[PDB]
Amino acid sequence: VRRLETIVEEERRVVVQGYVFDAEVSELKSGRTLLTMKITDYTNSILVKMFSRDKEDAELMSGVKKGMWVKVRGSVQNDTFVRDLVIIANDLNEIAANERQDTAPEGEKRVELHLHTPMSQMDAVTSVTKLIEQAKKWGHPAIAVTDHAVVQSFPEAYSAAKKHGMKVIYGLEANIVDDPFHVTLLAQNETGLKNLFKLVSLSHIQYFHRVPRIPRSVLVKHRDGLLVGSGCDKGELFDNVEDIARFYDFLEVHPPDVYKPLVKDEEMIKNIIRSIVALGEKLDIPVVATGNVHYLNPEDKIYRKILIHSQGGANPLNRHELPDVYFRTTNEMLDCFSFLGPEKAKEIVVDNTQKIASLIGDVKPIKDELYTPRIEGADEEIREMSYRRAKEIYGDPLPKLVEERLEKELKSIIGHGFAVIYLISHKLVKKSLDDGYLVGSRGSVGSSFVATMTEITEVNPLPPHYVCPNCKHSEFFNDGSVGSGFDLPDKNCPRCGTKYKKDGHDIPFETFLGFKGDKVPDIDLNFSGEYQPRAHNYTKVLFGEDNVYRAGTIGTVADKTAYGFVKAYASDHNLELRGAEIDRLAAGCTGVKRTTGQHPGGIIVVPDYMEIYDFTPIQYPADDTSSEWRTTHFDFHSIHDNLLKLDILGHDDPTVIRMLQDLSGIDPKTIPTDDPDVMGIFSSTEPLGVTPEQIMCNVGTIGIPEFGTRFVRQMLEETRPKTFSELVQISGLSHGTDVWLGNAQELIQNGTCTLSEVIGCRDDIMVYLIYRGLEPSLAFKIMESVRKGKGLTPEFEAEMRKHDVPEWYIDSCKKIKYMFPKAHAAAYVLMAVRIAYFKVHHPLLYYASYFTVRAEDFDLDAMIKGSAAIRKRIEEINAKGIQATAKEKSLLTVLEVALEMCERGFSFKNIDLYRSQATEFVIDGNSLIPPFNAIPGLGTNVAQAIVRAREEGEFLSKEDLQQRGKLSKTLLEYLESRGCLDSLPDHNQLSLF
DNA sequence: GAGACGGGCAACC
DNA sequence: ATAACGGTTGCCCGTCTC
Ligand SMILES: Nc1nc2c(ncn2[C@H]2C[C@H](O)[C@@H](COP(=O)(O)OP(=O)(O)OP(=O)(O)O)O2)c(=O)[nH]1
Ligand SMILES: [Mn+2]
Ligand SMILES: [Mn+2]
Ligand SMILES: [Mn+2]
Ligand SMILES: [Zn+2]
Repeated sequence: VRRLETIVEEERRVVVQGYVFDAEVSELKSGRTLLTMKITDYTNSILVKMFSRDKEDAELMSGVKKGMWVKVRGSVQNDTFVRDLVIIANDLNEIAANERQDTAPEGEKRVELHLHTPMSQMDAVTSVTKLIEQAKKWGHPAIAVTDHAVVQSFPEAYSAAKKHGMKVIYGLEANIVDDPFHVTLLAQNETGLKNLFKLVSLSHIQYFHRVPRIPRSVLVKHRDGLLVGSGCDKGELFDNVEDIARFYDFLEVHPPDVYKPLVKDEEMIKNIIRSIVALGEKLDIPVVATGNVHYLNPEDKIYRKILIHSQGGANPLNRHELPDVYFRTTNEMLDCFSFLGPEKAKEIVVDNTQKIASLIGDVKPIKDELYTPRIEGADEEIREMSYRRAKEIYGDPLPKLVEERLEKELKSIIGHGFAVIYLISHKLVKKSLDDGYLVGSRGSVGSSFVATMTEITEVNPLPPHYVCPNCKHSEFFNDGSVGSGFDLPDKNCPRCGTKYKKDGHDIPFETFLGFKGDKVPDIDLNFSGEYQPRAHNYTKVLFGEDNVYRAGTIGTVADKTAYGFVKAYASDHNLELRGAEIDRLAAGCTGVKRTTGQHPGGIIVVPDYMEIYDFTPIQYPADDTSSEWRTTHFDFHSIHDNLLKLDILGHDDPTVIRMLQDLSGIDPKTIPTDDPDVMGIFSSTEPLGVTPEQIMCNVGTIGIPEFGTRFVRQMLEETRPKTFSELVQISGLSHGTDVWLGNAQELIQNGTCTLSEVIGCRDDIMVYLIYRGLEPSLAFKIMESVRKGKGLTPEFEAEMRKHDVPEWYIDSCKKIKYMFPKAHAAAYVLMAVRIAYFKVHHPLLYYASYFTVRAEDFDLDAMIKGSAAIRKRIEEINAKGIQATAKEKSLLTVLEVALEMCERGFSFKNIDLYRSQATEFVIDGNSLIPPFNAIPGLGTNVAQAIVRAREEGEFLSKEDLQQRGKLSKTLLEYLESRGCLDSLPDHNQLSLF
């Protein structure tokens, strides 16, 4: 039975063992089945192949799963396609994992009080879940989490705690300075927990030096509910007579192996530990044998070695070798300390360890309920705001329909505590417009007519209808025959004679708040990217400085980074590893925390009767002490259910269409949603006056948000939508894995249902299930499950069958990995059609706005040369297929629209010293003049400088241009070589003040 | 050795 | 071409320059 690291050449016959971390099965022309596994025994890894000799073995083959352990007998061969050695197995048997066992008697078990999770930045490696589970298996009555300077594992620890019925001790290894050493803080109770959240806050904010730290006095102020331990060899006392020590509730000692970095010798460690045993007995302080865990098993050590190594000589823990700091069993812990004799061993490994655990109560680090803000007037204001606005549109008294929608909507929004955020959202939007920036609608608030009446969304969710902007007469349609009011033919009010308005997308309110009202949604707004910061800052003014926080993110190592680390470590160490072994080393590094950052726009709101520390510590993103905002230490996900979020997001749509308006004078609200020439671009190139061959595309949506994509254009080719609601159906199925491909598309092509019967937004699932007779709350629960790609539970299936839901519909729900709410789809389409209006009727305005706002990757020389030059660049990139770099893909996207622009008759001029702007493509006759910042290397800063300079006074020489325009040599040549500078002398033979 | 700039990556909607 | 979810903010780190 051979260890994998000893498999080095081709060989007729080996027996080998390992954890299978990947396994796929496939059929061969012959009818034979092939099993392809990757296994590791943790000394190395290897790919295993097996060829079935009968259908019995073939299906057994399908039973081999990730997580099994397997013994394989077979031959070692060079596989020339996979480019590695590989086992061809003739024999396979599942075996027990037979893992490290904890052999001490029940109730006589150890407790781990000093332990690191992957949240100890780049420093520990085994998830807190695995660790907690291992503890349960071993029978430990408790386990502590004590990450460096942070508590970012608390949320996962709690979950695992509840799942596994394990008692977790919520801790912190902190940096203390005297007014820089390690102490262990264990929280006994909620007072202690809150103090931890406070400490981690102050250490990251008021007291961050090069590292978060806590002055000892600040610790004392916040000590209540904490037990304090002396911790590592980087601890205060280990680093040396007695007063220092009496400061602690328990005294830490690590297995001698842990201290092996060396002090003078190995005998000194053994004595020092004794000097600490002596100290603790003398002072009646419990002495505890803690392990300083950084990973589960002894061999998991390599993953840590790889991470740390990635940080260069800029770490100085690469100086010496790394200690064995895996999770030690109670019996093996006794062994490490046998040298103190059997009574002390048992005292400090178990009795005291258990005793400390027993001084710890049952703490819940994350709350169960939602805390909702209060601001006087809010409930009442939202009520009057919406009844008044509705009445002025729909008349007094209101139509029954409208009236019932308000009554039902308001009692829910108010009762579940959402009126405040509706109102704040209204104010955010209103300030943005006053400030000159329109706002794009988004997300599920559009399901709410109250949201519509409060101008928090442009989406009107009522059934399709006509309303008169004059006399205000209505006509609604519930036949369900009409998809959205936007599809209606223009029509005049059969009363006052005046031209009808059309609206209503028939969206159920419950997509937003559900039925119990026990879901916690947010409100999503698309502010322009230019403006987003300002909307953020306005919430400080509205709620008060200390009642909002930007959601913080935790940046972990994912696949691409892990592979990078592993390869570089291989390279540096002169290892040639098999593919399979690179994979598994990579997989061992993922999940480890690397940085912190900022949620892309969510502001978390603290009710005035609570405080942030009831929920999470706070800090600076990436520890930037100059940052304008403080972030939550926990991410939004961890506290999703406790506090409302305002998704104040950034987006190009609002900026693009704002510029389209500032350039044309046209009010985008007056743009028609059934202009045949505009809607034609969603299925043809006719409206654009160009040939498909001319622009390398069969439909007219190049550059249109969402619809200009290659995947989506193809969908459009085969679905040919003309209608607003048909476009809405496409929006829905063009977003999310397994919605269209291998699902809806197959269903239409099969004949099993029509394009309009396929599941195209999460709302349709709910509405259909209600129709089919299921209980609305359950129909809602099922909708929410599938749109998060959680599939269906056995109960859901049973309820569905019981009510005659066809087997294809059930199966289609199980596939969907993600899905829009209709209100998002309608918002986005509305925006897409407005822009389209410009693409058709004001082409050059459309392109100026495109290249100014959306584009960041250019081939200017190609673009200037024109059609043929662009086409050639495009073909160069097409040739690389899916092996194109993101950057090539970003480029391709913009070139596609450039070529279209040229074909439509327009063109690009060279950079122009006196007409080029800083960041905006300007219109000149039938051309765009590119801005300075389009030049590779020339960022926004210089661009603006060049413009500022020339406004101060013309350039008098290439040299004058160079100095006052702050241009590097390289960029000066860029302009030079293109003839931009020909009209100027190199330098001036005179200069005056 | 400080600061602009862009690529590559991760988180999130 | 194949298969294909689209679009946004933000952080780190290497490169090039003055
Ligand atoms: N294309 C795409 N769009 C997304 C994705 N996730 C979210 N969005 C867009 C569509 C969503 O309606 C909106 C996301 O906002 P949220 O995360 O707040 O979800 P939503 O509002 O749909 O549900 P909620 O009522 O808040 O639970 O932004 C995604 O994975 N792909
Ligand atoms: Mn330490
Ligand atoms: Mn430690
Ligand atoms: Mn939302
Ligand atoms: Zn009328």
